[PDB]
Amino acid sequence: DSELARWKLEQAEGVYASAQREPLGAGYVRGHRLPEGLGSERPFGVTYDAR
Amino acid sequence: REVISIHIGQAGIQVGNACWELYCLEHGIQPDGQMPDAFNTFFSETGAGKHVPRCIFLDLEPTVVDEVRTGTYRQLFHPEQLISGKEDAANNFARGHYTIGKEIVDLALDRIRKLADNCTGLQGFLVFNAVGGGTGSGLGSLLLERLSVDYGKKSKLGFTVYPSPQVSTAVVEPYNSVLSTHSLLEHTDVAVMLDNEAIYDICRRSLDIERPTYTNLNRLIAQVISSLTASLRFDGALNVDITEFQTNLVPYPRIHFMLSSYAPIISAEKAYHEQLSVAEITNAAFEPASMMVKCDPRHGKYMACCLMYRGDVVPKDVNASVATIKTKRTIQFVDWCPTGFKCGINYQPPTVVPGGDLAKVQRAVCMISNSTAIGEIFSRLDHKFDLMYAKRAFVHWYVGEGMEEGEFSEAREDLAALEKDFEEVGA
Amino acid sequence: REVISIHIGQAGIQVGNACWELYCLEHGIQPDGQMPDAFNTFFSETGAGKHVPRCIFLDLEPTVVDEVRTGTYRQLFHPEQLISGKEDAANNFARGHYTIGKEIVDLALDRIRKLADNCTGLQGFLVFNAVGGGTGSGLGSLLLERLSVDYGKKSKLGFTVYPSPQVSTAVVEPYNSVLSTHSLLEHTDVAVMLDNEAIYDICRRSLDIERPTYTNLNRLIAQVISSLTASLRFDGALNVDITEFQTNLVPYPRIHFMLSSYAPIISAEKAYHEQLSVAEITNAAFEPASMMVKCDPRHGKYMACCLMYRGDVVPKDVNASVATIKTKRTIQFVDWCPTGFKCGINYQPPTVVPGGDLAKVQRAVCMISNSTAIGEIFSRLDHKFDLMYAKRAFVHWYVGEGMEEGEFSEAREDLAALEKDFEEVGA
Amino acid sequence: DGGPSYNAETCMQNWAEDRRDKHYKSGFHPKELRRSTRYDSEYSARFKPTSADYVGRLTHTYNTTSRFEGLTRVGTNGIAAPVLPKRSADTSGEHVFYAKDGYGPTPWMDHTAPTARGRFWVGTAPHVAHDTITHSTLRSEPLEFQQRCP
Amino acid sequence: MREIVHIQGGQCGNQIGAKFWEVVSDEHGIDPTGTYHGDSDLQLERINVYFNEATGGRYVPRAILMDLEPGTMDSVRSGPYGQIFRPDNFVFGQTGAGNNWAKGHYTEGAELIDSVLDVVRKEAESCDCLQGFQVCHSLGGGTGSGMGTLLISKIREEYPDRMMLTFSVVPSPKVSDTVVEPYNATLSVHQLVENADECMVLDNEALYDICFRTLKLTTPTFGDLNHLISAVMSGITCCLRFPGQLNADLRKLAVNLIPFPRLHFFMVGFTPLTSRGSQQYRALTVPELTQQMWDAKNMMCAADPRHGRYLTASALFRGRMSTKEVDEQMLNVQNKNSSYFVEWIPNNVKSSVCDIPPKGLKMSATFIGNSTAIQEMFKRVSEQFTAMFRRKAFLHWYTGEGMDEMEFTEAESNMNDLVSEYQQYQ
Amino acid sequence: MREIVHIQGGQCGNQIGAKFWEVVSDEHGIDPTGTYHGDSDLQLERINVYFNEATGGRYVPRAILMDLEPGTMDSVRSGPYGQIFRPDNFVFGQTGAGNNWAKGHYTEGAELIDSVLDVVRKEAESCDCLQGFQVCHSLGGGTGSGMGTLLISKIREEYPDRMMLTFSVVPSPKVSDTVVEPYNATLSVHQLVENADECMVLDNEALYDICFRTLKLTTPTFGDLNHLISAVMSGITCCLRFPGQLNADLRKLAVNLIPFPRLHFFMVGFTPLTSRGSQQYRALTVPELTQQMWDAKNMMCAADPRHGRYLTASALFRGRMSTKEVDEQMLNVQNKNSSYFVEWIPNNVKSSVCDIPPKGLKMSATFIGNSTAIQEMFKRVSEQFTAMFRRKAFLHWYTGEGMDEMEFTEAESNMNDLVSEYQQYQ
Ligand SMILES: Nc1nc2c(ncn2[C@@H]2O[C@H](COP(=O)(O)OP(=O)(O)OP(=O)(O)O)[C@@H](O)[C@H]2O)c(=O)[nH]1
Ligand SMILES: Nc1nc2c(ncn2[C@@H]2O[C@H](COP(=O)(O)OP(=O)(O)OP(=O)(O)O)[C@@H](O)[C@H]2O)c(=O)[nH]1
Ligand SMILES: Nc1nc2c(ncn2[C@@H]2O[C@H](COP(=O)(O)OP(=O)(O)O)[C@@H](O)[C@H]2O)c(=O)[nH]1
Ligand SMILES: Nc1nc2c(ncn2[C@@H]2O[C@H](COP(=O)(O)OP(=O)(O)O)[C@@H](O)[C@H]2O)c(=O)[nH]1
Ligand SMILES: [Mg+2]
Ligand SMILES: [Mg+2]
Repeated sequence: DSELARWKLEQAEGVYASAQREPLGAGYVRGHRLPEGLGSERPFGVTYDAR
Repeated sequence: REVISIHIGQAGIQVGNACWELYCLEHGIQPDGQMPDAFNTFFSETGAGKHVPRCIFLDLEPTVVDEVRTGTYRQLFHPEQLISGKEDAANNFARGHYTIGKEIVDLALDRIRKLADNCTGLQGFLVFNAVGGGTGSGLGSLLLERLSVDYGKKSKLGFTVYPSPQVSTAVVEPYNSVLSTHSLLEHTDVAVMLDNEAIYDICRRSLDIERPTYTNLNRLIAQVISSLTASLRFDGALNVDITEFQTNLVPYPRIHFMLSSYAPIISAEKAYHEQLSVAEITNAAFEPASMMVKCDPRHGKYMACCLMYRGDVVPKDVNASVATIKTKRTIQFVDWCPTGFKCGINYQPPTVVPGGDLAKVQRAVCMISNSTAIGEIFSRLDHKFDLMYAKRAFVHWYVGEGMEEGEFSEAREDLAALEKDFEEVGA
Repeated sequence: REVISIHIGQAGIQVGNACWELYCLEHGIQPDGQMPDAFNTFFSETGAGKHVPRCIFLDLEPTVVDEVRTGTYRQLFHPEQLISGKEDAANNFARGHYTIGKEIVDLALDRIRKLADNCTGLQGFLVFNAVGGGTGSGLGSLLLERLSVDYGKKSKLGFTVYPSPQVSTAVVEPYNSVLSTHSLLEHTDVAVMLDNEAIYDICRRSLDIERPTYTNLNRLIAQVISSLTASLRFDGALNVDITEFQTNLVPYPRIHFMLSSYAPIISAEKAYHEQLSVAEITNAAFEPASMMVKCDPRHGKYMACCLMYRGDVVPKDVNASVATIKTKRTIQFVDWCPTGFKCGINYQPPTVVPGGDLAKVQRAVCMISNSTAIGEIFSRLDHKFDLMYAKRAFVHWYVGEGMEEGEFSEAREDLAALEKDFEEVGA
Repeated sequence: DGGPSYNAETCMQNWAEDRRDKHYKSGFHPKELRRSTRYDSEYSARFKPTSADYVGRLTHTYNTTSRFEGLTRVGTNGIAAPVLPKRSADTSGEHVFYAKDGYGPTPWMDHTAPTARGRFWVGTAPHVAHDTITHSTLRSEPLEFQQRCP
Repeated sequence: MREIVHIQGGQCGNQIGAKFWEVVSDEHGIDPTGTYHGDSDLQLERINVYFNEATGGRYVPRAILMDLEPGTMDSVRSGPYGQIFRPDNFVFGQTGAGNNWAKGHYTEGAELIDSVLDVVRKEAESCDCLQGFQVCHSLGGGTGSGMGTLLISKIREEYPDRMMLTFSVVPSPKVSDTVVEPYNATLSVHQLVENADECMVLDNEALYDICFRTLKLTTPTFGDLNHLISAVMSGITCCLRFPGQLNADLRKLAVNLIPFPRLHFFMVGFTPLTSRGSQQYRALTVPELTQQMWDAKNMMCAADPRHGRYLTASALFRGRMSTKEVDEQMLNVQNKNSSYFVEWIPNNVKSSVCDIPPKGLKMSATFIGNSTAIQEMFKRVSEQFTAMFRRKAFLHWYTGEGMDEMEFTEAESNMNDLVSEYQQYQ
Repeated sequence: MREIVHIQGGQCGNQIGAKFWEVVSDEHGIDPTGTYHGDSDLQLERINVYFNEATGGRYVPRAILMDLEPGTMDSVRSGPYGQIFRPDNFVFGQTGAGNNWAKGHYTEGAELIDSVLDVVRKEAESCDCLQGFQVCHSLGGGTGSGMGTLLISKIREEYPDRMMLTFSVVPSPKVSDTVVEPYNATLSVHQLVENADECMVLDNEALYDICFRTLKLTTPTFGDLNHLISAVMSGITCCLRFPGQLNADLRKLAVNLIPFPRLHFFMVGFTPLTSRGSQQYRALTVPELTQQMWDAKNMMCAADPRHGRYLTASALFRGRMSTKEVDEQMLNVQNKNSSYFVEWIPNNVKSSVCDIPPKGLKMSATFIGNSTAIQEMFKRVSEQFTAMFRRKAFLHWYTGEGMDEMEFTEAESNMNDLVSEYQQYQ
């Protein structure tokens, strides 16, 4: 019962495969590199202006 | 154009509690309640620069309610509007409809009255409840009854959460469901079913979140509700208000049960790869792999479908895709409705919640349809109701509370009458 | 040619507070008294470079008076032109007519005596008062009495504020209005009624100011007064002086009561919107949506009319418009007066006040007419006066102040005589 | 009835109107600024203030005033003792004229925007104190309450 | 200019007066030291109504404090805003009456009231044009009721032309402190109906459930009640103190609300009164203030007004508003629940507006209703009074001091006929 | 001299009207502020047909908006040439019909139409000599069709001697928005066949085809389709606003196109329409206009004219053209495809020439053909109507408001008899 030990346990067992494939809320990450703009500034998908 | 939203039960107030986080994010309101016209359908400006929602969370157990009262949105909700009883109905329809409702519904309704009097151009009501529980089922039905005798003419959108066929967390929910429908028939104008297993399979398949808690479910349900009211909140190229579903989706005064669907439910990595266009999300909104109710529409025939489009959508290609759908022969319509569709287009794209798993996409589709698979669902609940009732199991709690066998038999034959109505209509 | 104006009561001097703002703005007089011959009928040119008005404000409570003394117009008004008693009359005709009048009225008249001495070509007096109160009613009537004793033959234009039928602020205003009318009959040479419900409906309907205060009322009433003294002030194609209302609109010595009207009451946006022409404003000056007194001339018969025109008005189209009015039959005249109109034209257009709600108009119409719907007014007021008098309510205030039952009885039967009068003349 | 009452820390017996009072201090930091595992309600863990800038405003106000406003009243256990009224005339706090101080970040003052200074559908603090209607109209400023609303 | 002289009687009157001078001093922006610290010059022009200049902007009130026990004098000069009361205004007996009307009216009055008449005269002729007197006292007590009633009598015999407003708290059977509360209440009421011009009937029962239901307070100490009553008194007198769109002094209110000389017992209410939590959410519109004014649960008396008819009513509004919305609101409330008003009087609602909101609020209102539901309150007192007299109980504490039985029988008669005439107009 | 007032209903009508007033304004050279900025004199001389000078050359359109939702009003006020409108003619309800013909014709119309009649009255007697009325609406929606057609009936009962042009969008099965399109279109057609003088039927299907093939645009937003219909409406009312060598007024076109009082549904087309890539490769001659004009893919209805015959036809030419070239082109077209024209009427084409082209173009033309192929549209709607009505789908939201079954049976009767008489005259 301490933040530190509680965090070190997860830092240790992050090497597990299930620990990376079942992040309780996050979901599987795949570790893919994105082109720095599609996450926040630009939205995904093809874009043709309507307005 | 203003609409108020009431939340009954432990499930309903957790859902709308995800909804209001989404609404404040869509309108740029930080949770303390001040801005740094479009909002006026939900938040009424009052006090000092405060946009306080047109909503009442009401429930009997104070655990989740005061949880809200201490949470991040302490300053948002008007304190009086969160009604909280002292003790639960405890998954007992009779207890929530006769014992405890008799003290709570009058306070709830005469709050509702002064909210409607602050309101000016009230469109309608929309309720949030799960019919499996005790409070959301019992006093929810009692609340809808007294609201119908109060206004009657005003449209009431009921977003209910039905119990899944195999995945289930209670034992008496067949009793609660049957008794809840018996009033949901003749009080709600438009009732949308959303069970939990369908959302579970969606979160597993598309969103590839494999240990989904209730928030992920509530998060994307809030996305659906926000999507079908964005026409009221924001100006679109082709807008439809809350009165349209009343006319265009309910061919008969007792057939009002609507499957929901949403697309694209897509994560960040699956977005960078799929090309998001209109024709394929229109396709994606139609397979049972992306419906919010675990049912098989291939065994049923559609009555009328409605398609909300949000974001960057032009009317050309939506008309094209709908043409392709009507020319496909895998899915089929009834012989009554050659014009089996109703489209809608809005300009503002769906927003992202930080911490949520949905990426920012240019466009989205919310399908709300009407079919006969719902008639299959009610028979499914009817069978498992009859099995438990054959042995008179669990009945003594209702009888001990004050109910009897008359309404059990008559609610049973009421669902049998609904079944015969669906089988008569489908032909 | 000069005219001095007196303001009595709490209403009188607030109307003057807006009226004299209009005069300063129309003649380009700075609020500190000096310009950066047409003004000579209102502002005497003292010394060198200073104009100081021919007016008296008076009241018994010093609050609103020294509010004037400390407002924007400190240097403009003579220090002693504004008269102020020590303690209020407090909604009591007897108190305002017998106790406090006996010491304020003598200082008032030996003050206007030297105002008239500085004046040379006096037209007459025009008064501003309300009858619902005590100060306006009591010593307003007491002053009018001693005015009629001193000069008499000089005209007395009376713009009085009667109590509205439904909208009311006081309780004893029927008693005070009756007792004031009993002297307003044989003292004022001609009187213009001003209710408040009529003007509230005007600002609500035409100007669309949803929540109006008194200052909007005072502002457009000042616009009316300016529109009927514009003839003395400025040169027009056909100017009519103050002695014309005496002659052209009073057919009998005890029928002098006139409904007033004004057009166009239009905000800043509907101005660019509408093509202002003389035909439609001469039409709009007749429907009761534009009358300053809440009554319906449909039920009555006109006796005489008078029409002031300001701005770009040629006699051609005003003649054509009144021709269309005489040939219409929705409104009707008495048969014992065929030529029921008087015209009057002045060249200068009505000016606007910064922050005001009226727009710069090319031409405007001020209609003042006589009818028998005023006979309907007095009956409707007399009915509710008898209601209170049957039970002798509130009487002990007046009797303890010095009066008795006789004045109540005689004012009651006088209004009865005026009733018989109006019904006899109207048929 | 007059029976004994639980403390304001316990969520019962009109706790809400009390927690939301101006002279009430809690021995622990508010949930929005908490940070760890161990006693996170499910709702609280998933629902956090989305905007870091909003968190910044929140923390500035909380730290400058409410974090160390009072500490003597805090007991050994961390549960603040209720102020005990002494003298017949002693008043706990202002209840009637609640908006004694206007226009600021904290909840007890109004949160009004600088453009919507005084309007009809919105106001809880005096726009201007000691300004007469007739004064203002003579100065020709338009009456603030008459401005329209959608 | 127009002068109000304030008089406080007994323990209740002294503490209530203390909070009264706290609110008025705040509204004129004067510090508890006695020096002006405001900004707008709207305030300085009307402090002569309530204060007098001493030396270098030092303004001291025109108040007379009256009692028999030094406990109240220390409670006056200990609490805040105690440094401003003139030491000569503390006329002060020494024995203490303690719930005995005969002590309040014959023994202690006989040597205390001559000295209060000295200071009241000195403070009355020190100003020029009196508006009248304003007295706050109690009826269940002895030194308040007896001394106050005897002074009200004496000053009405000297100055018959000035106004007289009295804030009197009456006893109620649910919150009932003393035992001889009916013996004192009846004799005070018997005197007030002839000598007091108009009365504002208060009580503690109405004040307690207001602080429970509306303000939702937990420990409503006496300070909060005195603060409520203080708010009412300030709302009454706002018109003499500040300019407005329609000013209405006290005599203006008396003639609009008193149709018959004996028919002058009002019930009072104040708005707004919001929960501590709700405050921020509540908005401030004239309909929102009206729905709280005409609510029965916002009266400061123990009289459900819907048990009788309203005869007349008055509303005093403060703040920059629109008169049309004000008037049409009074018209709507007069036409919807039309049966609750008398028939032979149309337009029963007097209104007034001032343009100065109270410090800390944007827009306030004060209600003064002359209803006929007051008779049921006096009946609930007279029925108890006629209980004890039947057994001549506690009478010796009265007959042994000068009073006879005929005073009590006269009290029954006057109480019975005034409730008779109120029932007559019902 | 001859006057045309404009009435817009529903969302589709309002946005079409907005683009239409943009087109007319730019043709007459007035900016959105309402001031004149053109160059030639031929512009001002006929603007009294559409405008009223307000004050100092500020022209406002003679138009009346009409709807039930503020959303459309926000859109028309926000766009360019939105401030030019008439703030009093924004006669506008607040509840909302919601695609319910009974709600547009029985409940909301019952209290909103008296107001729009007042407005359209004031606008009619404002002018000297009316020519006709011009209504833009659709036949699918509720607040456009129902209220619009009730306005049509009330107007025809008031002014029976004036013309009436109605631009109506009909529903197509492939582009079908709502579900009660047959229930609205059938009832509206039933009203128009008796009340309206002639109707220019439109549909989004043919417009999408036109912007696909000929225009070759990428994304045809609603602004583009409305721009097309606006160019058509400018073309039909050009002969009044501009001099020509052979003028054709509105009634003149009516009498030449309507041989029988119930045969008044017109398919309309506009020329030229060419992609900006292929604009350089084409010439602008009379035969080049004609070959595009009589092209079946250039009609603005989903009705193949080669599936039927033309009863009559008309072509309005604009620009400095040769009259001899025009009639010989019409003669050759009539002689070549002699089977597509009716037998018992010679000279089946009326022609007119105006001397003013649209801005930016050299020469233009507008085609209004009264062909019998419109029965295919009515048959296609009627079969959907029968299919739904046989088993009473969606009938209670109409029945529960006041409508009976007899109205639906009558509507089927009238549609069936008009399609049979089209079949008769074919
Ligand atoms: N979608 C969704 N459903 C929920 C959630 N929480 C509870 N439910 C559903 O609610 C149903 C039972 O009712 P509850 O909401 O838990 O409780 P209740 O309706 O208030 O009835 P009581 O327990 O007697 O108070 C279960 O079948 C759950 O599926 C949630 O967070 N999201
Ligand atoms: N239209 C309008 N009416 C006013 C104005 N001021 C006062 N009144 C009216 O005057 C009537 C009563 O008289 P008051 O002006 O209030 O007071 P008074 O006539 O001086 O009598 P006292 O109060 O005794 O001084 C009320 O009904 C008000 O409506 C004003 O500025 N404009
Ligand atoms: N509202 C209020 N009531 C009070 C206060 N002080 C005393 N009382 C009431 O006064 C009543 C008795 O009056 P009392 O003090 O005996 O009067 P006195 O002895 O003549 O001065 C009791 O019922 C108390 O409730 C106070 O500060 N506020
Ligand atoms: N050309 C065009 N058609 C439109 C537009 N908006 C809607 N429509 C068509 O109008 C039909 C329905 O009309 P609707 O707007 O519902 O009428 P209303 O609801 O009564 O106002 C649909 O078939 C749409 O295709 C538009 O901007 N332009
Ligand atoms: Mg529950
Ligand atoms: Mg006055």
